[PDB]
Amino acid sequence: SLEKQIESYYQEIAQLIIDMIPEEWAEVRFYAQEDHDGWKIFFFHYLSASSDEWTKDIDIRDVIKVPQDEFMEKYNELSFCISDFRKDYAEAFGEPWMSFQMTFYASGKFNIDFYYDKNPFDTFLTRLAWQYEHFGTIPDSFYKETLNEYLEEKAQGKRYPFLEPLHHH
Amino acid sequence: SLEKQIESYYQEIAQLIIDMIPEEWAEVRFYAQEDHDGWKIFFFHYLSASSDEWTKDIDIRDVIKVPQDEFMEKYNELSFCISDFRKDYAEAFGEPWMSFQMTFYASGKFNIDFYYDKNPFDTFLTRLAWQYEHFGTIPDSFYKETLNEYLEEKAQGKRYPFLEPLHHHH
Repeated sequence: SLEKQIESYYQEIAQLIIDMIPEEWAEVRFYAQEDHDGWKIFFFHYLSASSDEWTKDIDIRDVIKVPQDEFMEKYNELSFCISDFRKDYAEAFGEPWMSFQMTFYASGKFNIDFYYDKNPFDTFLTRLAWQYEHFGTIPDSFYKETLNEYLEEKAQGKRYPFLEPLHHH
Repeated sequence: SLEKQIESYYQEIAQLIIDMIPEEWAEVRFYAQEDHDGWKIFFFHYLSASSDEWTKDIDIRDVIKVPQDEFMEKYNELSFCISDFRKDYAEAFGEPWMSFQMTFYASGKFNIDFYYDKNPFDTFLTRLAWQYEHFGTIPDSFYKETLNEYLEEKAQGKRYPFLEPLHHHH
C-alpha cells in the first residue's frame, strides 16, 4: 500500500538517524527541506534517555567515538534518502513536498507531516526558529538577535507551520 | 561552449570549498565520487599558507568561529553541486563519471581528471587510502589495520588511479 511505502521511508530515515545517535534516546524530531532547485536544509534533535535533555545532531561530533568519516557516511546516506524520497513522492503524488517533519519515539510510535511552503530562512536561523517553536528555546546575544529576525516576521502575523510542532489562567 | 560550461562547475565547486576554508591557503585537493545508486563520498584537504601543513575538511569544524550550521550549509551546497554536475554531465555526454579529482591553487590554476571505475572501499578507508597515495601517510593501530585492507590489494598489483595524485631519477 502507499501507507506501507511511507512507513518504509520513515524506517530507513529513522535507522540512519539512530545510527548517528551515540547513546540511548527517548524521542527524535527530524526536519527536512528541499526545494525545486535542490536547496536543502535538514537536521534532527534527540532526547537523551540518560540526561533527559534534547541534543542537537551537530553536537554529536563533540562526543563521537567512531571516526568522523563513519558519521559523515551516514549523514550523506540520510541526505540522499531525503532527495530520493522527494523524487518518488513527486512522481506518485504529482508534486513534491517542500519540507517534512518527523517525530519518532522509543515506543516505535511515529508521526510524519508534509508541507508545501517556501522557507525564507537560512540553515542557522531555521534551526533557531524550529527550536523556538518546538521547545520554547530563546537561545548568546548574537544568536538571540538572529532569532529576532524570525520573531519579527511572526509578530507581523506571518506563520511557518513547517517548523511548528503538532484553559487555565 | 561545453568547455566554458564545465569550467563553470569547477569554479562553483572551488568557491564552495573556499567558503569552508577558515584561513589563507595555498592549494586544495578535492575528491568526489557518486555511483549509479546515489552512493556518495567526497572530501577535500587544503594546504595552509602559514603553517605549510595539510588540513582535512572534517577538522575545520574544530576551529570555525561561525555557527556550525553555516558550515553544514556550505557542505550541503557542495554535496548538491556534485550530484547536479554528475546528472548534467550524464545527460550531455551520455554516461556519468564515477568519480573525479581536482587540484587548485591560490593563483586560480587547476588540474582535474575524471574516472569511471567502481570504488570498493567505504568512506573511512577511501580517505585513509587517498592520504596514503597523496601524502604517504600511515596512521593509531585500528586506523593502521584499516589501511592494511587497501595495502593488501596493492600488494597483489591492484591500482586505484581515482585516488592517486594527478621519470628515472633516484
